[PDB]
This record gives sequence, C-alpha cells and structure tokens, in this order.
Amino acid sequence: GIVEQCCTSICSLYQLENYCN
Amino acid sequence: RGIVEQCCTSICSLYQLENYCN
Amino acid sequence: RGIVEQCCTSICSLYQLENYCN
Amino acid sequence: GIVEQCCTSICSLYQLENYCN
Amino acid sequence: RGIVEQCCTSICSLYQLENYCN
Amino acid sequence: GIVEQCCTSICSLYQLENYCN
Amino acid sequence: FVNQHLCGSHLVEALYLVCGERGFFYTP
Amino acid sequence: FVNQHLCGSHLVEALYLVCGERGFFYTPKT
Amino acid sequence: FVNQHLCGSHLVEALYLVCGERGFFYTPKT
Amino acid sequence: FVNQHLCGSHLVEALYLVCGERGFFYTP
Amino acid sequence: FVNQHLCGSHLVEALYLVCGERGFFYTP
Amino acid sequence: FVNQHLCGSHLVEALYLVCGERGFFYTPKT
Ligand code: NA
Ligand SMILES: [Rb+]
Repeated sequence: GIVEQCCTSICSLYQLENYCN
Repeated sequence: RGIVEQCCTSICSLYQLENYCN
Repeated sequence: RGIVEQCCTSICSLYQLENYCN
Repeated sequence: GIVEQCCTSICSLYQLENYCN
Repeated sequence: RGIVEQCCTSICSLYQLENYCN
Repeated sequence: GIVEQCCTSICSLYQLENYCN
Repeated sequence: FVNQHLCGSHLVEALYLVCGERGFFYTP
Repeated sequence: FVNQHLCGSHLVEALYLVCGERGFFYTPKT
Repeated sequence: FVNQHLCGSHLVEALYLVCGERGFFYTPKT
Repeated sequence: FVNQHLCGSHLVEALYLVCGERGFFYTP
Repeated sequence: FVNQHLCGSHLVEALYLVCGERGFFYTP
Repeated sequence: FVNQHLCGSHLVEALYLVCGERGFFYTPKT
C-alpha cells in the first residue's frame, strides 16, 4: 500500500500522486 | 517575485517550489 | 460542517478529529 | 518517564495525558 | 509577558525561547 | 557537510549557524 | 485572515495521530 | 523531488503537497 | 488513536493535541 | 488575525530544540 | 494578517521535499 | 540547546530557528 511502498523502499513524486483523488 | 511573497500570500504548487531550489 | 471549516476557524479537540477518520 | 515509555515501547492516548496539568 | 503572547504577535529569537525552559 | 556532521554525529548550536549567511 | 493551505498542514498531521491504525480520507 | 525515504508524519505531510488540489487517501492496513 | 511509536518532536507535538487545554510537562532526564 | 492554537504548534516544537536536554513546561 | 515567520516554517520544509537531492538556498 | 541528533526535515527546521534573520544553505551532496 502506501507505507509498504515509500517507507520500506524508495518512493517517487508521480505515484505518491496515485494516492490522490 | 520571491518565494516569501509568492507562497505566503497565495498558495503554491510543487512546480513553483521547483523555481527556488539549487 | 466539514473538517476544513470546523477546525481552522475554531479550535478542535481530539474527539472531533475522530469524527473525520476512516 | 515520558521518553522511556512512549519512544521505547508502545504508548497510549489516555496516559500521555498523565503528562497534562 | 508570557511565551504565548511574546512569540506569536511578534517573532522570537533563540534567546527568548531560552527564557521559557526548565 | 551539513548531513554528515549533525545526522551522523552530535551537532551543536553555534555551528549549524556556520551554515547561515 | 485564516489560511486554507497552511492550516490544512496541521489537520493532516493531526489526523495521522487521531485515526492512526484505521486510516483517513481528506478532501479540501 | 526527494527520491529516498519518507516515514511517519512526513509521509502524510508530503501527500498534502503532491496532491494539493485533489486530496489523498491513506490506508496502512498491513 | 495511534498505538505504536512517537519519537523526536512528534512526541512533543502529540502532547499539544492530547492535553490541549491543559498543557504538558516534558522531562527526559534519563 | 493571529491564531492561539496553530501558532502554539511551532512554539512547543521550538522549545524542544532550544531547551533540549534540560526540559520545559508549557501552559497556554 | 499573514505572518512572515510562521509561514516560512512550512516553506523550508517543503523545499526539503521539492528540491531534495540537489539542494536549496533560502533568504527571507 | 539540543545536543544529540537532528535528521530529516527537523535538520532543516532547526536551521530556520538558529539562523533566522540570516537564512541557511543546505547542501547534502555526498
Ligand atoms: Na503552521
Ligand atoms: Rb521525524
């Protein structure tokens, strides 16, 4: 999910956007 | 003009913060 | 009405933030 | 104390309140 | 008088925060 | 630099000031 | 004057501690 | 943009910038 | 409420919400 | 308009760095 | 009323995420 | 002053207090 993706590994700008509605 | 001015007295997107980096 | 309204133009306790979770 | 209790182990809502006057 | 007053309605340096510690 | 100095080891008040202009 | 953008920075931070385990949606 | 790591409240704080005019959903469930 | 972990300034930041109308004491001495 | 609650969020954060090792009391 | 000091606390925090790897200067 | 550790955004946040009327430069390049 959110935490699995960005806190465990390297995150990105245009995909923590993925989490925007 | 200036980050101080342009991001306090109106809101700023992530692209105009990219105007003020290094 | 709304968290935006009700927690910016007057202060909010920890019980009305519990109104707005998931 | 405060740090021993909540930073080392699991903290709680109604007892970090304990620290309120 | 008071940190609340003196650091919200005018800005505060690191030496007047040192007035309010423990 | 900045991160090498204060995040890896113990930092100080009057030298993170060093980073002021 | 009370600011839409700046105030919302603390609201999302507080909802992180208040909801915590369950989760939360935000729409401004 | 910062391409390393982003944990705690800072993960939620970044979602307020990145989205902004959209809002964000935060679901941690394992 | 968040039942895990709360370190650094976030430990102090949470004490501002939880107490609020009361205030908080923060004593770290070992 | 300058807000009692929001401003105080940075005051408690700053007192964490300024006092540091010694400690601090807060009363609003 | 919109405050020089307090608003700037979020500006320096955001520039940390926006610039990130490259770096940034600040002058108020 | 806090004589331990100061990482993430809090390292940048402290540079806003310490300098204040001067501003700060933040260069992380290895
Ligand atoms: Na603020
Ligand atoms: Rb942190």
